Amino acid sequence: EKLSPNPPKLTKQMNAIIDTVINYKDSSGRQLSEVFIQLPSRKELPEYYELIRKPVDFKKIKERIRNHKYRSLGDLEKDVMLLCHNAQTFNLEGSQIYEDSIVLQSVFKSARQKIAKEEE
Amino acid sequence: MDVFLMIRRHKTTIFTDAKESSTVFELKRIVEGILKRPPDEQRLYKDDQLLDDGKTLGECGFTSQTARPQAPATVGLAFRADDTFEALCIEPFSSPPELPDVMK
Amino acid sequence: PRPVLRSVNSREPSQVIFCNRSPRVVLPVWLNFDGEPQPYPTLPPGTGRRIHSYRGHLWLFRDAGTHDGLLVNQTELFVPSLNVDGQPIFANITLPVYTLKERCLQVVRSLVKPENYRRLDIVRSLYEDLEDHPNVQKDLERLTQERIAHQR
Amino acid sequence: MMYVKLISSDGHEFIVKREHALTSGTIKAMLSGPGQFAENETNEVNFREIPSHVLSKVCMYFTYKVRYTNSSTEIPEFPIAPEIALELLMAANFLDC
Ligand SMILES: Cc1ncsc1-c1ccc(CNC(=O)[C@@H]2C[C@@H](O)CN2C(=O)[C@@H](NC(=O)C2(F)CC2)C(C)(C)C)c(OCCOCCOCCN2CCN(c3cc(-c4ccccc4O)nnc3N)CC2)c1
Repeated sequence: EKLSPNPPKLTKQMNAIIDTVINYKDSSGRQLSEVFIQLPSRKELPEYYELIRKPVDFKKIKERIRNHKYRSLGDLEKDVMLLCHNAQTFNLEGSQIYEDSIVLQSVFKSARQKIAKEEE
Repeated sequence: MDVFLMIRRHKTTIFTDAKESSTVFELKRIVEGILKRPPDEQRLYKDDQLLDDGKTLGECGFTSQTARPQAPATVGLAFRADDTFEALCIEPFSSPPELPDVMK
Repeated sequence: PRPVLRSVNSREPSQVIFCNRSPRVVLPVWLNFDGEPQPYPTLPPGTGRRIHSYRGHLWLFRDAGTHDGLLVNQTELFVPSLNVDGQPIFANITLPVYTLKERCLQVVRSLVKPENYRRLDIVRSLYEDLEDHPNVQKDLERLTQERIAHQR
Repeated sequence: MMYVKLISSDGHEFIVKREHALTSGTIKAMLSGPGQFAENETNEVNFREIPSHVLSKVCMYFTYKVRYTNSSTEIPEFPIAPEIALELLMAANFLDC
């Protein structure tokens, strides 16, 4: 009987955290998540799929919140960190994508911590 | 810095360059080597303003911004032949036709 | 990874400064791993940007509006040199000295719609010249054939 | 320097450095050719189909080309007014410059 949806509170927390990450703008007003919403296709960037074993984007993450694939905030965190580490591994230190994904990890941890400080 | 000029008299145009710091007299020495008239037989002008020998081209108003390779400044030229002083006369160039309809 | 003119998938970061010292809006063009041209964000006249690229990555620069060829460090192609002790590599984009013929064709093309070229009162051979618009593909071919012939 | 004289259809005479005129392939070919008496080069060219407003503009191009070719000084645009564009295009085509 595991068709069971997550409690509305858990879905509300997951979506609040992911919205903060997605809506985040730097001091110059640039939305750091733009490039990370949708992965390049296998035909657009095959080198990405040759290197990255578990590709993920914010579209597949939002999809995984809706279809209750994450059963805890820790499951959500694991995938956001996977997205960011994939971006870092492919693009390497020095690239803007690498730098943007570092900030997004930090924005995720602050949002996750805000939810923690609101329950207890 | 370099200044780019057109020295004009009647239907003759000399294309030359000189430094902004160089004098009107040194420009007359350049015209001398080309047209074989010494500086004392030459009068140089900026529009209708006679140019003084001791002045630099920059002091006359010829700068890198107003006297460019692609858009040189005009220096008017009149010759003095002993007691004779010709009037400054520069013949205008021809005119392009009216701009075609397909270019408006 | 097939043509002579292409980027190498080096995976070696290289910081570059793109500086537009031309009166044109500049289109930076990256040649991918298959030698296919990729448009990058444009640079307004007088603007510079510190960008991230990689060793062995090939660039060319064009007028964004007309695709007229531009120079980078006095040449047609840019591949960053060795990034020594963190120092960025400078890419100075400027106008070439176009021939008077090419410059005239540029001005006429900017004033006349292509459907009106043949209404102009000029020698017939000049209609094909106006129609032979600048294109990065023909330039890649010329630059490829230059390198291939040079390999003797 | 050595100078040459270029004469427009309407009789205007343009005196330019020989090196600057050599920018034109057509002029280069005309000057290289034998001259009068014992001279092996030419120093005067007559253009029966190029008027003075166009020829003056061509000479400005020669100055621009020699000044900016292989330079590290930032290169400005060579400006061409819409009204002279077609005649200038025809002159550049004929002159091979
Ligand atoms: C501001 C400005 N003004 C004037 S020019 C200019 C400017 C200049 C540079 C950049 C960014 N830099 C680059 O794209 C450099 C240049 C060249 O060397 C190639 N390259 C690369 O990174 C390549 N990388 C590699 O070779 C490696 F990474 C393997 C080593 C690719 C193969 C193209 C990715 C810029 O960037 C802003 C504009 O974007 C340019 C257009 O690119 C669009 C296509 N691209 C976007 C990024 N994308 C990626 C998505 C994800 C991703 C997406 C979703 C989820 C997780 C993710 O990891 N991860 N990595 C990507 N590279 C792939 C498709 C703007």
